[PDB]
Amino acid sequence: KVKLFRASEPILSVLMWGVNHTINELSNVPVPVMLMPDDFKAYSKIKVDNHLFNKENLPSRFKFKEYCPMVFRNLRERFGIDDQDYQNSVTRSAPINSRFLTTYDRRFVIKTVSSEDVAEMHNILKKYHQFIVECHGNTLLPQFLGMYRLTVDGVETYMVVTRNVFSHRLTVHRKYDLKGSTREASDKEKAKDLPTFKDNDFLNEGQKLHVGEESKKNFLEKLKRDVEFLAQLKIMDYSLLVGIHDVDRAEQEEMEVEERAEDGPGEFDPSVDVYAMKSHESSPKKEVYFMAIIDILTPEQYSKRFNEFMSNILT
Amino acid sequence: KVKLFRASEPILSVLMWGVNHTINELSNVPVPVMLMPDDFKAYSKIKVDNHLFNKENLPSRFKFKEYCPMVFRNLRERFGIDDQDYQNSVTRSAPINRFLTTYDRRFVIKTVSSEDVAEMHNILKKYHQFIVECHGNTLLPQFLGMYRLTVDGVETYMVVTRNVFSHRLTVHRKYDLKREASDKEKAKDLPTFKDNDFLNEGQLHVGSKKNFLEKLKRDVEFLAQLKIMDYSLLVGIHDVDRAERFFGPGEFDPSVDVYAMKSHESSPKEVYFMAIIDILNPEQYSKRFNEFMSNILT
Ligand SMILES: Nc1ncnc2c1ncn2[C@@H]1O[C@H](COP(=O)(O)O)[C@@H](O)[C@H]1O
Ligand SMILES: Nc1ncnc2c1ncn2[C@@H]1O[C@H](COP(=O)(O)O)[C@@H](O)[C@H]1O
Ligand SMILES: Nc1ncnc2c1ncn2[C@@H]1O[C@H](COP(=O)(O)O)[C@@H](O)[C@H]1O
Ligand SMILES: Nc1ncnc2c1ncn2[C@@H]1O[C@H](COP(=O)(O)O)[C@@H](O)[C@H]1O
Repeated sequence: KVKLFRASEPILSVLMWGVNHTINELSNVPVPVMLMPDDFKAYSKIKVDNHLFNKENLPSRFKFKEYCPMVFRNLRERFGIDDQDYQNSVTRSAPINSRFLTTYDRRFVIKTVSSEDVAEMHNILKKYHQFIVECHGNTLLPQFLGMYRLTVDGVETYMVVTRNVFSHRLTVHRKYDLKGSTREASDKEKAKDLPTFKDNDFLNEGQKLHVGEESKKNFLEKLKRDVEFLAQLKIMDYSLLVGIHDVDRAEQEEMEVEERAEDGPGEFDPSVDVYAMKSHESSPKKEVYFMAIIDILTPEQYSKRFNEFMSNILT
Repeated sequence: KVKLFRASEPILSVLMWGVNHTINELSNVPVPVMLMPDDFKAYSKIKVDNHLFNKENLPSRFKFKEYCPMVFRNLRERFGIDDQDYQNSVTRSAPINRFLTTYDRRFVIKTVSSEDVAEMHNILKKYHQFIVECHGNTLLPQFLGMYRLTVDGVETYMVVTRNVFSHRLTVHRKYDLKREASDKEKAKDLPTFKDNDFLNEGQLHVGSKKNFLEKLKRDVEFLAQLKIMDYSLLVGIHDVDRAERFFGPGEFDPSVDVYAMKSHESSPKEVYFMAIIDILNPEQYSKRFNEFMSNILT
């Protein structure tokens, strides 16, 4: 039961403490019939000073601000995310891989963003929300689950929590960040195991994703609505994040995994792995793809242009 | 299980919120092998500043400070009180009627002065050590928590203790024993009498007297050593017959009504309640006080 908030950095402990704290408090707040205008400019703030108390993991002094908590709570709900699950993903064990964090179970991504990013979120929040209502949470856009400001040692850090584009389980074997705007991977980037490849990289290696006509139609219809939505808001330079999971390769990796220790396959819950699609039955390699738009905080031409590219990615 | 923190006054909402918050926080803190000197100088402070959020019952801005939370949690344990139950008593419904009790009447919430808080810190280490040594068996006020609430820039200090009276059995007559009751006072639904009124009335029959006295004395010698005085014995009397699926006549849970004592078999049917209160020449005071109390037990 006991939550220790142990983490590699004090800022991670405070993140865990603050999500824990704000979600518990929200559980004592009725769920409204509708959101009101003020909810979009609301915040909670708490300042803690623990003297000679409760300091094994947390600093004695820190501050945690949550922006528009009623709105993000409604967003979680619309994205089919339970508040206790959310809280648990963040608090049961420390977020990992640091900033760009993942929750320990890899369900949620925690991004460190600028103050300008936080301002943009407020600017677009009402229209983002409404767009979410009318598409019933069916969208390739980033799914914003929470937005926070942490203060540790008098230093402010801003974070936005989103849903992971990738499968919280299935391994990603190759990834691209695509724009479609007149961009390749460095020798240094490629230096790392999972290099992030780009447009000219995707096109160069004759890459194509066969997903099947119904999946292709649904994907392109989301993409269309999404990119036109971002166009109207005047947003530029976002990308499509593409992950590729090789089913056979992962199966072998698992076998090797087990052998080293002792010394389904290509299946996912469309409910949890929300951007995942299977490769076309008549596809060379058995694969699973993860595709979603990212970085829509940091027009018309970019949308159409970025739309055409992504469209010619599928078959 | 939505805990709104609805109360008659904002200060009580904050109290409910604060007890809820600090108890919940403490459930994430390991119970230590012992208390250390630092724990008697410790505190938790939280300052809340909500804008356009969650201000249906709570003010948007307030502060809550808990003194020596490790010590008072150890006290709660040594007093046989589970933290969740304590938390539930304060928090499930608003405290009722500054002299409050929780809605279930188990705990009394006392508003005290800054100097009271100073004095509690002054005696806390010895009070604790004494509670250890007497194995929690004492007639002294049981100090369960101590808080400072800041609301509208105004600081309010509070101590939570166990109610001396039963949380159920109605009290039919009470005495403050160390002097009589004033005219206006004698004219109350339940006025408080004093030594003279007790002597004049000719009023307590019990097995237990020996053990109550063995308790009384130990405690009072402790209070003398602290050079404390002016404390009193708060006595309550439940007349069973007057009060007469359910709980029956004179029925009580001794683990909950810790000071309750039933009347002797050969007695004119009563449940009494007795404990020392208000402890925040003292040699003389103690022995006098201790002498007067022995004469009430037959
Ligand atoms: N209600 C709001 N509407 C628009 N921008 C905001 C709002 N609250 C904060 N910001 C911006 O978000 C950034 C961080 O704000 P602060 O929370 O005061 O650290 C700054 O660029 C602020 O101007
Ligand atoms: N929602 C997300 N899910 C998974 N990975 C992400 C997500 N957002 C960003 N990334 C990854 O983080 C890297 C850095 O993102 P950024 O720092 O925004 O460029 C990207 O190249 C992706 O690999
Ligand atoms: N069933 C298999 N399918 C594909 N590659 C395999 C298979 N079994 C072994 N390998 C590969 O052959 C090499 C030797 O693996 P091992 O038999 O585990 O020592 C490694 O590169 C493995 O990935
Ligand atoms: N622990 C207690 N349990 C029940 N009533 C109490 C307790 N302490 C004080 N009182 C009553 O609270 C009222 C005022 O307290 P005070 O003026 O502080 O002595 C008096 O009626 C006391 O009899």
